[PDB]
Amino acid sequence: GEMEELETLWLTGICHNESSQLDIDNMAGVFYMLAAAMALSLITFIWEHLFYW
Amino acid sequence: INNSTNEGMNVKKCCKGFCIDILKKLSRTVKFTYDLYLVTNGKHGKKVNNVWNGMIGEVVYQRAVMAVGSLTINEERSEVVDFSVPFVETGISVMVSR
Amino acid sequence: ICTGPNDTSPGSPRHTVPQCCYGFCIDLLIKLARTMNFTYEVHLVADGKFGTQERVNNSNKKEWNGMMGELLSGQADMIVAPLTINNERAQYIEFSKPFKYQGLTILVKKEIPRSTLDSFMQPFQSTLWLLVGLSVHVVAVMLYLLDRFSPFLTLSSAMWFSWGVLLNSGIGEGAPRSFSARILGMVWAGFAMIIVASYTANLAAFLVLDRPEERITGINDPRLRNPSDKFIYATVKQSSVDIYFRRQVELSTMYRHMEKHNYESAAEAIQAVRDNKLHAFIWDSAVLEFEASQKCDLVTTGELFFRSGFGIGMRKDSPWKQNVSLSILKSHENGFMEDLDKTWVRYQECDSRSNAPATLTFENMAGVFMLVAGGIVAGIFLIFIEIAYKRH
Amino acid sequence: NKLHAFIWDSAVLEFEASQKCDLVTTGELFFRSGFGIGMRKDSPWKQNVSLSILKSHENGFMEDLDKTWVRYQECDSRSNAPATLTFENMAGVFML
Amino acid sequence: KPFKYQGLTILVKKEIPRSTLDSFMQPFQSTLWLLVGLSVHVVAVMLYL
Amino acid sequence: FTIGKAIWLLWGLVFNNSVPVQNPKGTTSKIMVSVWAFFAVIFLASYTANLAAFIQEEFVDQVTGLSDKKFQRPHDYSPPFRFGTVPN
Amino acid sequence: SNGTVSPSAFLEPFSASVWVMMFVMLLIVSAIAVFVFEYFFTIGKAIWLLWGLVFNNSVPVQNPKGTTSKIMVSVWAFFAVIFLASYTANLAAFIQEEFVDQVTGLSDKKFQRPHDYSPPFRFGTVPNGSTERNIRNNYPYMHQYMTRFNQRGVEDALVSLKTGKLDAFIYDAAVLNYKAGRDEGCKLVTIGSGYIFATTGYGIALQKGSPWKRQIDLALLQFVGD
Ligand SMILES: CC(C)CCC[C@@H](C)[C@H]1CC[C@H]2[C@@H]3CC=C4C[C@@H](OC(=O)CCC(=O)O)CC[C@]4(C)[C@H]3CC[C@]12C
Ligand SMILES: CC(C)CCC[C@@H](C)[C@H]1CC[C@H]2[C@@H]3CC=C4C[C@@H](OC(=O)CCC(=O)O)CC[C@]4(C)[C@H]3CC[C@]12C
Ligand SMILES: CC(C)CCC[C@@H](C)[C@H]1CC[C@H]2[C@@H]3CC=C4C[C@@H](OC(=O)CCC(=O)O)CC[C@]4(C)[C@H]3CC[C@]12C
Ligand SMILES: Cc1nc2nc(C3CC3)nn2c(O)c1NS(=O)(=O)c1ccc(C2CCCCC2)cc1
Ligand SMILES: Cc1nc2nc(C3CC3)nn2c(O)c1NS(=O)(=O)c1ccc(C2CCCCC2)cc1
Ligand SMILES: CCCCCCCCCCCC
Ligand SMILES: CCCCCCCCCCCC
Repeated sequence: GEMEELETLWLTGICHNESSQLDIDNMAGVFYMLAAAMALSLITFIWEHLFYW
Repeated sequence: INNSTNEGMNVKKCCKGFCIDILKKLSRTVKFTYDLYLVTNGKHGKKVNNVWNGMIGEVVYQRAVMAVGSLTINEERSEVVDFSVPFVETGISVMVSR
Repeated sequence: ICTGPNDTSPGSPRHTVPQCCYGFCIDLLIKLARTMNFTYEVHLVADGKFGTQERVNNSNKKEWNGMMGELLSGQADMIVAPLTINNERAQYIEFSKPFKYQGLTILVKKEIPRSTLDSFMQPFQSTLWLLVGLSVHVVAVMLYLLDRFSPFLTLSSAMWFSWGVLLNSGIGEGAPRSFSARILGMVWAGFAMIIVASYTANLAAFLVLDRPEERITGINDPRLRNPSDKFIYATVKQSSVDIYFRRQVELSTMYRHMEKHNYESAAEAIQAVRDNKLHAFIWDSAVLEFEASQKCDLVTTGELFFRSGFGIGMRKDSPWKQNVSLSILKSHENGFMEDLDKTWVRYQECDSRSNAPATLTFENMAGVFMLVAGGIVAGIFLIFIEIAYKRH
Repeated sequence: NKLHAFIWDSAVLEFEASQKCDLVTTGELFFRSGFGIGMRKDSPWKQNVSLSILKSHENGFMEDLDKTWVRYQECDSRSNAPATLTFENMAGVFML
Repeated sequence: KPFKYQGLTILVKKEIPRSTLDSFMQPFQSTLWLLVGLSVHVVAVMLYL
Repeated sequence: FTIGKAIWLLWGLVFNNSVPVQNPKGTTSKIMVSVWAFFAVIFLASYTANLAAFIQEEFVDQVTGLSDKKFQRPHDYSPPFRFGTVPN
Repeated sequence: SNGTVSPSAFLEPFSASVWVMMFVMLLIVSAIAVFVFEYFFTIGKAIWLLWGLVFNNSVPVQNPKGTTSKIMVSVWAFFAVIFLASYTANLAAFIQEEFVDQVTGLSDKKFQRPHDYSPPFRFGTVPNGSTERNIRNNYPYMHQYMTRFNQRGVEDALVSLKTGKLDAFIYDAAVLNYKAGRDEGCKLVTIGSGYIFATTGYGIALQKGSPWKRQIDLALLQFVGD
């Protein structure tokens, strides 16, 4: 186990042991769902117009 | 001393580190004496024009019994010199910016 | 009545002026002079150094400075002061049993958190705020477009429905009646819920911007392992901690860094830490903890290392060694050291040390109050604007 | 569940953890070593076997063996992300 | 020379979490549930009063 | 009180944003609405509890390995891939 | 101990001044503004609506008719969303179990005069030790009460603590710290979060005037320093 002790003594670093603002890309899925809503609303509006006619 | 001259001086610096700690423990366990000296012949070890330079080059040409350092066990190097059992695992790997 | 140097600044005329001394060590010295019948006269050190083996320029001779130089040369007979016990000091002088057990620790800036007015709008970037603000109106007007143009909800009604769905307020008494408008409006309600939940999830963290720059782990921190120009930490020059760092086998790499930033006295280093000239100060646990308790802007780091004790050092061949050690032990057994700690060390002014989450105060959240005030001042003009519109 | 913990080589235990959904390793590999093709002290194949092992390491042969024998996965379910609610975790509310 | 570099490690049971039907009612104890249920009615009836 | 209005009300209770709804008049319908609103509280709590962790930044490696097409044939990219090692 | 939670734990997310400004200073001004905007629906109904928006539980409210009053209600509801988010964010941590030590220290009235309690305090130490000598020298009455509950050893005292036959065990700080560390379930803890009274040390006894004493002291200090 002396090898292990030497490795911890000489080779250990910063990132080995190891809240941000949300961008458009971070929450792009929700806006995709809203766009799908717009598309579906237009589609069903056209469908209702066709049914009425 | 300078690039103008072709000769230099043996400055006695102090070597310590992971490989040096290994070497010191080896010296205590095997009961031998050591004379470390840095190599300026080659970068790390390579066969150019069928001539080995660097750490391997110094070992093969009987200029030093041992080569303690960050020396990777290879196929051609093991064909030319005799290696010990690996004490740390290495290999070729890719580092990129996150 | 202690006779000490007047001006501690280097290159100044140091004349021994009689000032007056009092505190933990003076109380202990008075107790010793009471129990053991002897008379004393206190005088400060010639310089501000505790004592360290130094090589004098001429003949390269080992010499003791500060207290050790004062005591070993016969100028002083006893050292009643926070003198740490270690080999270099114990080889020449002899210490009594410790009258205070302590260790080395690090004092750093408290780093109270900085709160801005826009702290409430931090979780969403400005582009996201603009996008959602545009989306609200787009949904409202297109809801109106699909409701008015239905085969079979005024603009104010649609706008109010969208706004009250976004932020839960109930300002919308009218719901869409056309099927496409109902579908769009309700998925928009889901979208608004998602936005609100995402903004709420990390709102508290952005309200109080706490950072891990403060609360260094200690010497075990790899920041302490590898010194940098930006991060400067030091200690008192020619003291016990300096000797400990010099002699330690592995901390030489940062001892080299500390050698060029060492301070003359502990008070100077504490002041330098207080106004952010020094990032970290390594010193005894007792003094640093007392300063942290007294000063609200300074805090310790933890994991006490090099555990030792303060000893009343005397010369190697002294008659008071056994009696002083026995008196220190006896004072330890009964409630005398506890009384001294209570009256000199264990009084607190500001602590603010707890693992519980921080409590919101005026500074941490005032942007929301100013936002409400801005709503007041905006409505004060919007009422006149609406009156003028109704005039037309 | 007759044995709470089993201490063994990283390769075998990790392969079993990948294959078996109900078994998981613990981490912080210790006693780092390697599997060797042991022979007698006085053997003629020592240098040739060692050189062949090294040559297979350099090119993509040990990688191929790992891919075809060790580096295939069936169930992992290993992630630092919070668990996703499923039928079993949240069903009392459905019955409610 | 080693043909496979590895180390010692520990294999244990995965221990998939156990979920019960009353899991949603777990955060409040039964006495707290009864207390809040009684409080709702007490407030309602004497609001009426 | 058609089926569409019932669906609209129940959905609005799922994530209560004070959307305009028409509550049912019957007492038993009100009890069912209440138990569904308790279910909706459960759903909102469970969904929002871990939303912060799920909506978090994920770092994806540029290249899978040395056998990636970027290393083997870097020419088929608008930005040429910049990789190399020290000599000797 | 089983512990307790202070009744003010749910009021911890905001300081008293913040609560006051939120609910009696800012809310009243907002109600005045809402009513004024609407009149340009009594003040009580405006206060009721605003308070209902503070914690939206779908309480029955009468929304104002004016557009500017609606805008003020909207920005106020945004403030209420902020308030609810900030209050609920750390409510779990503030409403958490707090463990309070039974006794402040050796100078506590429980140790000095245990008789003035309906349950007598059960404390004692092992005999033939330094702790017994110290307690006998300092507190005679406490020692005379405590020798009745005298234990047999460390393990006997620990099992008496676990079962409940003993409430406090006065012993060496290092041994008690080790026992607390080794203990499973963290049921036994030292009072004061590591509070030490006599604060002595462990030493290697030697014959008076022994020649080995100086070298042993120097070596022990070397071990400490290194
Ligand atoms: C009915 C038809 C006309 C579609 C209408 C969709 C719209 C509602 C818009 C509004 C905002 C649009 C989004 C705004 C921008 C984003 C970023 C965008 O990600 C990127 O391209 C890089 C980041 C950036 O845009 O700055 C992806 C689309 C998306 C979700 C958009 C998707 C379409 C959105 C939702
Ligand atoms: C709308 C009107 C009725 C005012 C709003 C009520 C609150 C402001 C009052 C009512 C009751 C008050 C509490 C009642 C009593 C408690 C305990 C009281 O003493 C303790 O902390 C006991 C600690 C312990 O025994 O361990 C401290 C206040 C406090 C939290 C009070 C805090 C303020 C309270 C909640
Ligand atoms: C008529 C309208 C304006 C409603 C009036 C509301 C007040 C009667 C309530 C609401 C909130 C109450 C406050 C909410 C909480 C605070 C903190 C609270 O300080 C604490 O830390 C908790 C108590 C404790 O720690 O002992 C003291 C009460 C107080 C001022 C309350 C005082 C009474 C308040 C202002
Ligand atoms: C960089 C910075 N430093 C600050 N120091 C202070 C303090 C304590 C005195 N505030 N503060 C800031 O607020 C900023 N950021 S800002 O200049 O881009 C900015 C200005 C104004 C607002 C409005 C937002 C809606 C409500 C009203 C104020 C928002 C953002
Ligand atoms: C100990 C235990 N083990 C269990 N294993 C299972 C599983 C997977 C099959 N469920 N389960 C339990 O539910 C319990 N706990 S219980 O017997 O006290 C209990 C019973 C019934 C209810 C009602 C609550 C309202 C909704 C309907 C069910 C609530 C509590
Ligand atoms: C007649 C009313 C139908 C309402 C349908 C709402 C559908 C909402 C889908 C939301 C998905 C996130
Ligand atoms: C937590 C304290 C709540 C106090 C609520 C007061 C509500 C007053 C309403 C007055 C209506 C006229």
